[PDB]
Amino acid sequence: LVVTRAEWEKELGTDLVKFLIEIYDDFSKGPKELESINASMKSDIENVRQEVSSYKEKWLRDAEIFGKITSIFKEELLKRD
Amino acid sequence: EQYCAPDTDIRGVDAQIKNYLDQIKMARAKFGLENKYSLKERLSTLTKELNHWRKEWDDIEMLMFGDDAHSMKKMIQKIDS
Amino acid sequence: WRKEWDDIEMLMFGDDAHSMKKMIQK
Repeated sequence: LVVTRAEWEKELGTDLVKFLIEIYDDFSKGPKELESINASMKSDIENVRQEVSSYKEKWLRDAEIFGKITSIFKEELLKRD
Repeated sequence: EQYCAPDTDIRGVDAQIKNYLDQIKMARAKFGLENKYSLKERLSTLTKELNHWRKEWDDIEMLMFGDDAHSMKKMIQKIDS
Repeated sequence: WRKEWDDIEMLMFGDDAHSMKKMIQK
């Protein structure tokens, strides 16, 4: 639980500083091991972004389905009449 | 290897070791502190993506609901007889 | 016949859910 003294921001990165401003963090794993997973963890985050894009595509397909659902919706509005 | 060098003084080499050990702590700590936290933000994004996937599944269900409705129309033609 | 009427009512409920679904899509 040390103090970064802007140095923490200098190495960890300015943008992250938000949550860790608003230490006592794990260092049990080997830094070489941590560097390797962070390559892979960053890859996993990229995969998650790709998945979010896929979910948006799924939402667009759902919207096409909703436009066919639209004729049924017009019939329903007529029924509510 | 500097400890057993001929003209080397032990004090200086001990000082180098402290700086080295501290540098080890900092790099490993920065990578680990990012890894999990950035990955946790990615996981929250993934939960949003799963909610979007559930919405896509619901659109598929509405389409299959339409198929069920068509089957129901065929059945009505059938309590017509 | 009661089951057929109930199926018609379920279809009306699905149409109702249809409006909520359109709202969510918006």
